[PDB]
Amino acid sequence: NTINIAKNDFSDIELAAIPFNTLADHYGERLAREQLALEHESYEMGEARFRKMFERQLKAGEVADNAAAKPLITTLLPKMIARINDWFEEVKAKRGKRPTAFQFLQEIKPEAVAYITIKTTLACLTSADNTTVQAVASAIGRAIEDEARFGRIRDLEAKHFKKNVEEQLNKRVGHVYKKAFMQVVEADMLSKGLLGGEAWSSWHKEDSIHVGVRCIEMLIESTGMVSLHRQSETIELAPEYAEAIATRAGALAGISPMFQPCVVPPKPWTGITGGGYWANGRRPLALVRTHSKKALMRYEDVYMPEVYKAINIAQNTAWKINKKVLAVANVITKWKHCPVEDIPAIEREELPMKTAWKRAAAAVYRKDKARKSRRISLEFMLEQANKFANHKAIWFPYNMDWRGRVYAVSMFNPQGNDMTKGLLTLAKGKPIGKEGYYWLKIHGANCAGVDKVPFPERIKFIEENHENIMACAKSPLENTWWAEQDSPFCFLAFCFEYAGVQHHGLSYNCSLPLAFDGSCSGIQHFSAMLRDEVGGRAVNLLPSETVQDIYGIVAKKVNEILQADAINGTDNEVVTVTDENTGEISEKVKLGTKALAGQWLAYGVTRSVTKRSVMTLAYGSKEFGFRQQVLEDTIQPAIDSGKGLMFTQPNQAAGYMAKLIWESVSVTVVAAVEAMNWLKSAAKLLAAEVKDKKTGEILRKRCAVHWVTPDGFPVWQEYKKPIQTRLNLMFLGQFRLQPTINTNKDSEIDAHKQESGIAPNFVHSQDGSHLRKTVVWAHEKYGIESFALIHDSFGTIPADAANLFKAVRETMVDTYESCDVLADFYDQFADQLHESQLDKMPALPAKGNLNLRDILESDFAFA
DNA sequence: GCCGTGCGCATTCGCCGTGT
DNA sequence: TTTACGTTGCGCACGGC
RNA sequence: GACACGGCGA
Repeated sequence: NTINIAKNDFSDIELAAIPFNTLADHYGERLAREQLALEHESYEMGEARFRKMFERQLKAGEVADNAAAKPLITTLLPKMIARINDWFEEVKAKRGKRPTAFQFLQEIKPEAVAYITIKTTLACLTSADNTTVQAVASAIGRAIEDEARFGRIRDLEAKHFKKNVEEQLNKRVGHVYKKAFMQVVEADMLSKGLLGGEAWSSWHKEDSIHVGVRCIEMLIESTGMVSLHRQSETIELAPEYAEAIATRAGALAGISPMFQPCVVPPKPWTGITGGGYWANGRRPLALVRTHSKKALMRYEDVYMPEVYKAINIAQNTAWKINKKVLAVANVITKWKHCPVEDIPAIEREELPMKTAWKRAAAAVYRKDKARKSRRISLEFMLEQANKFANHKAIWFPYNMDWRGRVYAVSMFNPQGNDMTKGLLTLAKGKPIGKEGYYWLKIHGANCAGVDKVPFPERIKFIEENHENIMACAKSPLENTWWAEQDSPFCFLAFCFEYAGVQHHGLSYNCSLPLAFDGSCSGIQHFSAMLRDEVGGRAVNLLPSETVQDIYGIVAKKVNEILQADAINGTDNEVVTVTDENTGEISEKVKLGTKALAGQWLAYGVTRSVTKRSVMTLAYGSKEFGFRQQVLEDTIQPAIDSGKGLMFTQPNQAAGYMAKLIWESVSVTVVAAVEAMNWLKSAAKLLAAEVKDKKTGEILRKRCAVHWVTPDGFPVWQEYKKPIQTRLNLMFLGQFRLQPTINTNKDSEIDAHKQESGIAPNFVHSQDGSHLRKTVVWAHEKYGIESFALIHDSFGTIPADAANLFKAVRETMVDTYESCDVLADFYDQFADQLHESQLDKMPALPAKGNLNLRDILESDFAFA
């Protein structure tokens, strides 16, 4: 059959008159009404895309995949698996010849059969009308075969799968491709003969229908999901069931709004929910984006006045569309040949259709999927600024993720990519003045990518290009030099402001938002908390006449070691017995440091080889991780570019390099590395399930991790292991299932997830608190009211940048000067469960010699 | 008690969309 | 209804002469 | 507390 969805009544969201007078008088009916029209639209747009997506999935037999099918699919699956099992019993206890189907349904697991039956037939019915029990049965029988055949090369003697065939499967997409690919793997698993040598004996269409038939029957027997329409004959979906998916899908499409900016200041936050938008719609905003309610309730009665003042001041910043920039963006994006790098192609590419051509395809392919993806987004951010082009000002509601970071709620907001940032500017401008001008030029220098050199040099760079800049402002569609800069629209956006000053002088009212970005917040904060004077200089926390480059500092240290090895290290080998590689059974050319240190130097190791690795350090990236980055980022790309033969055995080459980067960075920034290991031990111990080694009883259960940021924001890290069992099918994807063991309730913490998350999560929560403090500081001590916020990037209008430049450094300083985050963290969990004698807990790492006051005179820290 | 096998894991969080 | 190159060790867990 | 594939922000 077909699922009939119906639209929702969003008119309800059109707030009452008493709450409406809250807006009117405040902002006036025109807007007050417009806003509510806007919020109502958000919900309609959301419903629009759900219905669309749905209809798409339906016309592809993927109904079972939709979140509307799930609630029902999960009620049936058990009833089916049970019937299948019961059946297998009757058929056994009954003397004589067993049904022709029994034998085949024995290959795959019962639960697999049940899902493939629910799913496959669930499609056939909603797709076409060939809902004939003979056609459906063949569909089921065919799917059951392929799962059985290509399933063994996974469940049966086949780990080679989770190695040489698992990841390569996730690449191919579509029931069709994955099959044409397994037929392939299958054929070559013979040259080696994994499953021994039992070549899958085809099934023969006859039986492949006795099976499909049995299943249908079992399905009908266990649950009236489908009904056999009396008549060759056909089947159709049970009404109560069809009307069910329609109901879930209806509700689902009303809690999926496509949030937009506000036309009036957003609604102040006074609680954990309800702030931001004014209507009291279906999806009320939550101050915090917690996973699974309950956590959001923890914030219910927490006293954190400063956190509130911040989220409010922040979303109270008025913005407007940048028309001049919108003017060029609208058109230059319709060009066949755009001067701006990687700004989609209105039209799709093509490939040269005549080892060789293999890539001539894989290339254009990848390249297009990615482009079609950027296009969808660009067009939306575009066909949306045009909608707010004329408004006097717009606003964006804010809330935070669970660590405290502040995210704007609307889909189109100031924290997007370059084209989005360029289209937006601040509404409340002010006469630029002598300094706003100074900073404006620096903002412009940074937009051109010239940011790795001192301030006078950045000013010179801009002064030097006066005429280029003047030209781009006069005729952006003609000159286009701005389009070749690192952030073209933001740069262009600065060109129009820079020209304004020329034409009008310093009394000129400017509102362009000048960004002050920190360099590696993670490392800046660890170094700052541990007083690391060496890692702190590397990230500009200390005054210098030169701008420090942590990546350059690391690459440099790599060559220091690259020399010491090229002529003073290991030599080749041919593999021995249980040496360093645990215990392999053969022998190759295990290259030695001197061999490796040779190829790298014979390559030219610069900052770009280390860039990637230092960036992800704060996300827990270690030596193994680097092996992946260097290989993918540096080698492969160079090997494929044909211009790199230093490497013969690249995997060995990367292990070494990855080892070197780890070493040096491990001495460059110790506070970071050190504070990270500490954080991980603490997490490791609280998540541990302590059982007495004697009685085997649990003395202390696994624990979650909690802490409060310096501005009073509490954070609870409690990753949890999957509730239900995850079963993955070869082609028909995965599906959950209730726990086989009743004595498996609770919830269960995920100790591994607690360890790999704590360090980055802790640091992020610190960055956030820093941002929040900075905002409140700036607003109270200096009176600034407009803020562009991107986690570790703070911005204002030129006339206000000197005071933000100040504020951002005074808060970093005041905060770390007023409290020890690590020792504070300890004092939180030490007592409150952790007991027994788990005291293998390392001592807080030692503080260094960094004098935080210096950060005040530091010019390149920004944050 | 203390290792040969054996195996689980590699980078965090927030978001949006899906050629035939 | 045809593109998907690339595969290495270190740790925390059982049982066991 | 969600497949995979692609894109973006820190």
